[PDB]
Formats: sequence, structure tokens, C-alpha cells
Amino acid sequence: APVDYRTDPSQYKHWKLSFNGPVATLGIDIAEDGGIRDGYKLKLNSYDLGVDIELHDAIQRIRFEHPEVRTVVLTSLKDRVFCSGANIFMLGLSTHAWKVNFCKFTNETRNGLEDSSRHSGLKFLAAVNGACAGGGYELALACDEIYLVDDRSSSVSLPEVPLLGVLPGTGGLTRVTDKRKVRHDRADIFCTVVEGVRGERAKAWRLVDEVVKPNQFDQAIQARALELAAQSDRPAHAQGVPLTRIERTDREDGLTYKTLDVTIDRAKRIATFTAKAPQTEPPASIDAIVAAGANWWPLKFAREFDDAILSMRTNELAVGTWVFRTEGDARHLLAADASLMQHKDHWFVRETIGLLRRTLARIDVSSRSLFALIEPGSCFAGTFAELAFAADRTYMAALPANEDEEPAITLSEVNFGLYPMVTHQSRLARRFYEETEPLDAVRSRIGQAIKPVEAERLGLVTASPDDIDWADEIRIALEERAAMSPDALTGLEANLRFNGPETMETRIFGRLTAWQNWIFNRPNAVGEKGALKVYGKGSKAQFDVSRV
Amino acid sequence: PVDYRTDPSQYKHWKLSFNGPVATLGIDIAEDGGIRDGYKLKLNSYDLGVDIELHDAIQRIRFEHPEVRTVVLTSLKDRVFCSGANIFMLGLSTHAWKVNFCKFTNETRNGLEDSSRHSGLKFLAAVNGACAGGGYELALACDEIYLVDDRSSSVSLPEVPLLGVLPGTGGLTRVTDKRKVRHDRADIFCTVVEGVRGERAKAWRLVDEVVKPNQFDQAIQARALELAAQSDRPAHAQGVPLTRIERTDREDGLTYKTLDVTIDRAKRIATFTAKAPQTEPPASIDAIVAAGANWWPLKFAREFDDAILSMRTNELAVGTWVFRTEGDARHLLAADASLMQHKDHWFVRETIGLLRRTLARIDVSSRSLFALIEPGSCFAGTFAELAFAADRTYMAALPANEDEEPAITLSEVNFGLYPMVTHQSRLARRFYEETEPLDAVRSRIGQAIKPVEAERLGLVTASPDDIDWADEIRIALEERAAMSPDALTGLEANLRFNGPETMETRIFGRLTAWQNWIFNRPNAVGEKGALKVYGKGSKAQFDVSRV
Repeated sequence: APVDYRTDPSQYKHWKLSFNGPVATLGIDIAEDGGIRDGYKLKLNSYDLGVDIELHDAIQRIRFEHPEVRTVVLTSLKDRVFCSGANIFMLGLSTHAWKVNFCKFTNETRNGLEDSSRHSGLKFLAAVNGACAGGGYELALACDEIYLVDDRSSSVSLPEVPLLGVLPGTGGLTRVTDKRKVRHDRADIFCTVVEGVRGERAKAWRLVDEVVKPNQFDQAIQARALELAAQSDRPAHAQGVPLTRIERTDREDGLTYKTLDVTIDRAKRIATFTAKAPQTEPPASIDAIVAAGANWWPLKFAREFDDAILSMRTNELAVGTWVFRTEGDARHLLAADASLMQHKDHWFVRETIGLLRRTLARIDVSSRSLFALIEPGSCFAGTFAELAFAADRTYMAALPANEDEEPAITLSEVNFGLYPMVTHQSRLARRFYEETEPLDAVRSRIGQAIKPVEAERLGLVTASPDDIDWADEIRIALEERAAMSPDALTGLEANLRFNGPETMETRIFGRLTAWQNWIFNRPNAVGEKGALKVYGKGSKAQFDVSRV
Repeated sequence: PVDYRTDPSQYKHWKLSFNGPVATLGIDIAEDGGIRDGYKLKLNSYDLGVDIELHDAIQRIRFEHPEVRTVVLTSLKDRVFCSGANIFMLGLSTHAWKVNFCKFTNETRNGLEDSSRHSGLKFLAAVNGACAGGGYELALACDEIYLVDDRSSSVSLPEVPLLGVLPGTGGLTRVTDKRKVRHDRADIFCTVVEGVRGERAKAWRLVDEVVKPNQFDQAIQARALELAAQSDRPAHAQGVPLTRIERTDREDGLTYKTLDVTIDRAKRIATFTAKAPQTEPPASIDAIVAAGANWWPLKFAREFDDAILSMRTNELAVGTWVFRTEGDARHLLAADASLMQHKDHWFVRETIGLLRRTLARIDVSSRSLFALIEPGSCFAGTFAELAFAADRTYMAALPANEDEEPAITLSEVNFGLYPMVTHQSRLARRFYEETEPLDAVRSRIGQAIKPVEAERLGLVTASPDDIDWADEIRIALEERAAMSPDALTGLEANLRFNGPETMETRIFGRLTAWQNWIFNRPNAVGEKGALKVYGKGSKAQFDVSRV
């Protein structure tokens, strides 16, 4: 069945949230009977996609509904286990595509903790009591600090290689090196043994930040939480903004939201996303923005778009091309952007910018081809122009015989750094290789309605076919997209979009994930006699011992 | 088994011509000269054997031709420059064969750029006919690309639409990182078979100049001379002949003058024992030049490169390499001192370059690497790189016997003379460029560091006592043989490359790992996949679903 990423705390099976002044406590309490797919139990706080769907929502709730909260303590509500990682039985029963989506989404949820540490005024403290293994340690890694109980029952481990024949692929290796700076040969030992590291050795090797005896642990966690809270600028007095349930109509051929249509052509294998500008001028003043809350256009659009991206990634694997279109009045988009820029220091506007940033950042790493079609009547302006700059190709409709009807691309300040991709660059900076001449040229033209011929001349679009050439040029490009191997297209896209600089996050989606994917498609890990499927059976996994 | 040793008298596929400062390297591939059976190499398409000759030819230019300053790469076939890796050969190759072929060919091309930076050479691709796929990937690694403007000859990367694979020999990474082709233009370029010709190829940044056929040869020679003026190579020096590499092929390994490889097939371990100069190597430049190919640092570099290539290619099930050393550290340090003192001399610089490129093959090899530092060893200077390249390094503590206890001795060469493909020294990578631990080891240059200090400084993984050594090392090796090789290679690709990325790490990382995933799936390699339908007049059958 299809996955629905919509949930709320009243529905959580796996997490408890509680609030005590500036400290939120997020308790891991996974329901063993609560698997999102069938055929497995989730024992010992092991997890699946459904657990992460709830985790993603819980962080969203803290971000938007709890402005007065400054630190989040992540802790287990189970005896003897913090988190035992991605459920091995679940992995063994999953298709290749399901695993790859599961890795990608869980990676984005974790990247999101760090995103909020940078940009939301939040800090995350992992309070680790009991076994913290594999994905358990990968989650702790994404926190700002990790405190470990100093007793025999408490350890950190990454048993994936020796136990499962796979990597710590939820960013584990990349955080061990890039974030913790664990010396690589020590990391090798850590990643090639099942028995966990404890106490002062874990701290000495840089795997955790502090270790505390059991009788002092709770007090130490709370005191550190308050120290981390002092780093924040979040308000001492503010009511939160409830994230109301997203209204969505599911159709055989797509999805309907207030701010977004998705229409699927199953024969052509194309999903067309039509993003819709604010229907009326959005509020300029902070009091009206806050009062609008989840009905404030930039937040509403971010939420609906994120839901659509996640739904289509997960539930529509054969529909390999996404087309981006827009409709509405560019003046209302530009007014929205002006309010984002003016009020960007305000906690709520800042949080909303954060969700837009994270949501758009899902696009560049999605395994779908991306074409933006800038047709007459569209409104690729400001935030919406990011849909052009994210795309593999952008075509814009020239009308030599009817120039007054030509569409325009209109840049705003948001296109110059407000929504970095995971390379940390704006999409335009990536587009022009950070070259100052073409970037200066378009910066000079912020706010101008750039028409098709000029947009092509400035390099803002791939081509601007006229009304005679348009139909065939776009149809043929889309036919070719459907006819080529999806494997080759996704690989090509992963290299062309990430056209130079690397960061911890590009390494997570690149070097780490691509190696994991190759491992995931081979019998040593996933075969009937492989490491995942023999787990718990008392038998020896059979490996092809040859190197590649 | 593959033998990587060859020489110009044996070439089937290349012609070298020497005209003063300009060497012409002519592509003239023998259709019947495939290294494996079952395919012809038509229209200057290539296989591993073609690249083995190319690698040798560049080596000959480097060492035997101090007078050469520019290398013109061109085709001796009409109509075609190079049509890329042979598609029939790809369809007939195992997964492991393809992955090794991509890796070796990538290193050959990275080596052109390595010499452009460090040898005083420049490479000019004179593209005088169709230049497709691997053909364009080779041109990309040159310093400049000149395309004949003849209304026909084109550059193309048809791999995606035609083969269902990527331009995996650095093609995509050079298109973005080196040529700076706007990514959406690159997308068009990489998803059309016919490619691009004439002025548009220049405008899109795919080539540097286009010249009409009646002026082409003149323009190529003129530009070659201009690129030659940049060099400091000495026009009046004699070359150093690269004589044969003596090697005994045994059932259980390889014997070279400066290196033993011994294979334990049951344990799946190959032990490389590198040997120091047997006596003090020459300090003077004249004596170094007179020794030539027999000069220890060059001899060792060549033998070690041959062994790495041989073991990578011919011994797939032997997943762990153990590095040991033997001989006298004083002689190693004397060799290093000569390298540092004379590094501006063309021949010494060239030898440093081969050591650099050879060591740089280690970090990207799909084998686990353990360095064992035991009594009698000499992990000193250049040889200490074998410890710093390793996934783990164990050093034998002998608290009750100091004479027998080994030492690590650093020299200047450990601080940047031999960068891995991240551009870092192995020690800089090891310590995440942290100044405290690096200062602590640099200040001990030239000193014999004993096992306890070595472990405290973080230069080794562990220094086990002699009653703990046998079991600790044996268990680590048993575990290495028992774990999945797929997971180990992936692990090693992430832990060795522990932060910074470069164009070369992107070639071996982002680009190659995606290629490898594609290579292991039926859309590309299935009986009715893209490679195998080629030329058949049928349509590939694809699973259409994205991952």
C-alpha cells in the first residue's frame, strides 16, 4: 500500500514528547507491533520508515509549536536499550528501491537536526543509556552532543559491516569522520566489530562527548541541556503555531492540495507539479504573519510541497520524470519573498524559511528527472524560480508573434542564498559555477521581468523555443527521458547537479550512499543466503569472497 | 592473467614520433589486438590492453624524453579520433573486470594532469575525426582540445542513451569540474548520441578551439610549440631508458629485485615485503642519473606499481594486503634526502612523480590494507607511507628487548611529497590537518620512534606486547577474511577519504560508485540490456522504475 507521511502526536506509536520549560524531551518508545509494512516486529527500539515519519513530525512540532523550547533531549524509554538501529528483519524483507528511499528519508531527517542547530536556535542532546547500536548511534551522531552512561550496559557500536554486510549508511561513516573526527584506523576498528565501546574509551576516541556514572546521569543531562539552551535566541514568551492537518485529495492520477496540483500521466511516466502562488497579497507585518500561522502561504506551500515530494518519491516509482509548472500572480510571490527577507530574524519566519530550505533541498537529491516548463501565464518568480534552477532542464516559451503574452522569470533576493542546496550553494551559484560575471549580470536584474530570449541569453534557462518549435522540442525531450534507462539517468543527475563542491551532506548522499546502494544490490548482503536474511537463524552467511 | 609490462617495440595500438620539443602520440588501434577474446576493436575503440600501452607510452615520454615539452594526441585513422571503450568488450566483461578497467583507465588519465602539474609537460588533443564516449573522456584529460571544423567531426558522450551507463572514465567530472560546462547543457550533451560539432562545441566549453581542415595541422603544431615554451624540461639532456622489469611469476606470488609478494590462498592474504636500498644510494646528481632505471627509488616505484597492478587484476579473491618492509632505515633516509635535495632536477622530479602516482593507487585499491611493523623492519621516510596508507597499522612492542624493537622514522617526504588523490599527505589526512598532532610528529623527523611513542603520537593503530601480538594480528586478519568483501571495500572508500573532496576523489567516489551500481544491474548488463543489444537492431529491455 501507499505511504502517507501525515501524522501528529495524538497518533504517535513510537515517540513520547514532553516539555519542561526550555527543554523538550523526545523519548524513544518504539511499538514492536507498529511496523509500517508487514512481516516483522520492531523489537528493542529498532526502527522502520514509520518510526522516522513520526520522528520527522516530532521535530517539526518542536520547531513550530514550541517557540519557547531551546534544547531537545533525545532519550530512550526502554530498559537496557537506547536504539538498536534499522530493523534487520525489515531490511531483509524490503525491496532495493524501498531500502534506498528509507535511507534517503532517514538521512534527511537527521540532516534536519543539524539544519535546525544552525538555523532554528535549537540544540539536540543525545542522552544514551543502554545499547546504542548501528542506526541508534547514527541518530545520536546527528545530535549536537552525545552523553553516555558510564556502566557496562551502555555502549556505542556500528555493527553494520560485520553483522549485516552493509555500511552505516544513514550518514554514520560520514559523521564519524567529518563531524566527530575519529581517527580513521580507530573508526575501522569501531566499524568492524559487534561488541560496543564503553565509557572513557568512547570519549577518548571522540565517539561521545561525555560519560557520566548512572547515579549522576540524569542531573548531568538536565544541567547540560540548560547550558545548551543559553545558546539560543528563541523567545522567552511566545505562543506556538499549530501545524494543522494538511488537506489533501488523493486521485487515481494525482494529488490535490490548496497550493499545489500533482497530475500523473501513467503512459508517458510523467508527474506534473503545478505550484500555485498566494491567491491574494500575503501579509507584510509580523503580527499578521504569525496570526496566519499554518495558513500563511509560504508555510502552507512548504508543507504541501514537502508532502507531495515525499508521496511521489515513495509511492510512484515508475513515474520517473517530474515537470514543474507554476501559476498565479508573480506580484504576490514577490510580496511573500519581501516579507521573508524583512522578517527573517523573527523565530517563526525563520522557521518557515527553514522548512522551505529543507524541502527544496529534497529536490536536488531526488531520483527523478526534473524539467521546468515556463509557459505563458506562469509565475517563475522569487521562491518559485527555484523550481527552474533546481531542474535538469528548463524550457521557456518565446512568442515572437505575440510578445506581450510571453512569460517572465523574476529573480528576488531569495535566489541568492536563502535556499541553499546541500552543497551549501544557492541553485543559481551552482548553475554558474560561482562565476562572478554571470552572477553579477543576473543580480543586477533582480526584480525585473526577464522575458524568454533574454533569459536564454543570460543562461537562466536551457532554451526558449518559440511557438513553432515548442511542442516537438519538449515532447521529444520527455519521450527520450522515458525511453532511457532510469538507472543511468539517476546516476547522470547525481553527477551533473553536484557539479563541483562537496560537503558533509553531499558526501552522505554521494560517496556514502552510492557505495551503500551498490552493496544493497548484491547477494552478499541481500541474497537468500546473505547477511541480512540469515540474521537470527544460527547459520553462516555465504559470501562471494572476490573483491571488485 | 594480465601482464602490464610492455615497450614501444611491442605496441599494437600506438605510434610515438619525436620532433624536437613535440612528441606525437598517434592512436592506431589494431582491430584484431584485443586483450581478451570475442570482440574486434573497430574505429579506434579500446580495451585494457590499449590502455596498458598508453600508460607505458606516457611513461616513456616522461623518462626517456627530457627534450619533449608537449605531447600531441591524435589519430592515425581517417574519419575517427577515438570511439571510446569497446562496447562488445564491455558486454562480454565481468563486473569485476569492468570496475578494474574503469579504475586503471581513470588513473592513466589522471596521470596526464599529474604530469601537466609536475613534469613540465602539456598535452594537446588534436581531435581530427569522430570523438565519442571514451574518446572524449581521453581528450578531456588533456590540457587543451582542438577540434577539426569539417562539418562532420564531433565530440559526444553517448554512454547514457546508447549504453545505459555513464561516462565513467572521469567524463562527467571533467565536464563539470574542469571544463565548467553549464550543467543543463551537459545534460543535453550526455543524453544525445550525435554530440556537438564546430563553433557550438567551443561556445559550450566542450573544446578550446575549432580549426578548418586546411589549417588544422598548422594550428596544432603552432599551439604545441606555444605550450612547449611553458616548460622547464632540459632540451639538451639524455633520456633515462626504462629497461625491463625483472619478475618471477610463482604459484604463490611475485619476485622482484626490491619487492616480494607472497600469497596465502587459504587465508586470502597477500604480503608485500618492500626492500630498502641494499647499500647507500648515491647523493650526487651525476651518480643518480648514471644509475638511471637502476636507481633505487625509481626501480622500487616501477616494481611496486607492477605488483599493485598485477595483484589488483589477477588476484580477486586475495582481499587483504599486508605491507612489511626490510632493510636498513639509514639507506631509506639517504634516498629521501637525495629526493629532497634534487627535486627540481627533471629526472629526480620525474621519479618523485612515479612514486607519487604509484602510492596514490594504493588508497583507491579495493583491498583491505594492514601494515605490520615487526622487528627488522624499516618503516622509514618513503616506506613509512606504507603504514600511513593502511586501514590499520600494528607495531611490535618489545618492552624486554630494545635492540630488536622496531622503529618508525619520518622524513620530509611524509609531509607532502606524496599526496593521495585528496591532495593531502597521508599523515595530514590521518590527523584531519590538526596542527597539534602534526607538529608533534614533524618535530620528530629523522628520529627513531619506538612502539610506545608511536602509539601515543597516533602514528599506529596499536603497539601490542609480544605475548598479545600473534593473537591480535591473527584475529584481525581472520575477521578481514570473514567479512563481506563488498562491505569492506565500501567501508574503506569512506574511512580513507575522511573529509575533503577533489576532482579526483569525485572521479573515484561520486562518479565511479554510481557507475558501479549501474554496472551491476540488468538495464545495463542484462541479456537484453543496453550493452548487449548494441548493433543488433533490437531495443533494450529496461526495468523502468527509479530507485
